[PDB]
Amino acid sequence: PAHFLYQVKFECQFSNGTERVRYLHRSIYNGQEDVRFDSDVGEFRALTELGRPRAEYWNSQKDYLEDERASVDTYCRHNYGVLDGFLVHRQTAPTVTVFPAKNLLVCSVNGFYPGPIEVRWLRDEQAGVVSTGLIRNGDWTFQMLVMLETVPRSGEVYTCHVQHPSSSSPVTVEWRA
Amino acid sequence: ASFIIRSMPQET
Amino acid sequence: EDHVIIQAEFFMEPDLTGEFMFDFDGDEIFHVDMQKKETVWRLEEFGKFASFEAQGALANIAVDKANLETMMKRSNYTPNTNVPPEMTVFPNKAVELGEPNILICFIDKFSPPVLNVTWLQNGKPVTTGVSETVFLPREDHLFRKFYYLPFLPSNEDVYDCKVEHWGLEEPLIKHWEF
Repeated sequence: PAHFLYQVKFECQFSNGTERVRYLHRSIYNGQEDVRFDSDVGEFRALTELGRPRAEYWNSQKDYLEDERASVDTYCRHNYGVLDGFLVHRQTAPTVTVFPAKNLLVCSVNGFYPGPIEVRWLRDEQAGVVSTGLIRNGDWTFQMLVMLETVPRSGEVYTCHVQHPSSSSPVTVEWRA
Repeated sequence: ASFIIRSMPQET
Repeated sequence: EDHVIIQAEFFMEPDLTGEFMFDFDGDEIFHVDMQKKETVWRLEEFGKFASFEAQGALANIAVDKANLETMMKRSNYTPNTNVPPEMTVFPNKAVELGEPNILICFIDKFSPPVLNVTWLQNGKPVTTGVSETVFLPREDHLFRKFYYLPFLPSNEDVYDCKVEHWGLEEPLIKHWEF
């Protein structure tokens, strides 16, 4: 029953290419951040008591401190270089299909990457529209169930419209009533 | 095309 | 901010398990297998575009372990607080009868990183092409893990995802059908 857990997490935050690079080293014991080096601070900070000695000791290690100070280049900028080559600009277009639920229609965007998307309904509106939100499938794909209540008005058209940066041209799918 | 790792040191 | 690259390691006692993985904008890049001591790309394709000598991560993990022993002694063997997970069972593609699909069981916001997950077909335990991600890291330091049942839509056919986390009184179980 008595489990004991320790997490090291080295974080690189990138904004506007690599002109905004934040390094974060965090030491986390039983789910509580104890000591953290942050590039924007330039030194270890003891978050809880348990840190003091290590942060004290690590800032005193003049050689390691320069390693940590420099990581935004040798570690972040480098690893982002390698990613830029396949991961960073990975696009995968969705597979958009409509149907009734369980009237209430369900636009089902599936297999799309990256997450950012613009799904909308039309009667050739805003009210009646319910989304799941963005859903990680864990295989580098998202889905989203954007559903819309509707009185089955005779010969009316519902279009579900999906503009994603996968293909410039928007995918659109129709359903007649 | 190589990913590079940061390493922690120890505590006495 | 625009993009994130998390290198997440953990070690846990006394189960003596390691994980060393790299994350990007929330999805796993690769991880190192402790047993096979080999890099394991989330998608096979990533092996083509990069590499990583696994011996570095096993070095790090073995340094994570020592640091665990230290913090325990220092902390007076105060255990980790078990935070139990939330769960979601949902199809990978849209459902169309007779057409192969995947059933995702996603387990979120738990600690520590141990799970007994059992996939079930009409009440009968089932394991055929079953896969799972590693324990994925979160900003609150809790975890998430993805389980996948390759399956065939059927109408008359119910699937259950059961999890025996010991942050739960009784198993957490979510059903799904057509």
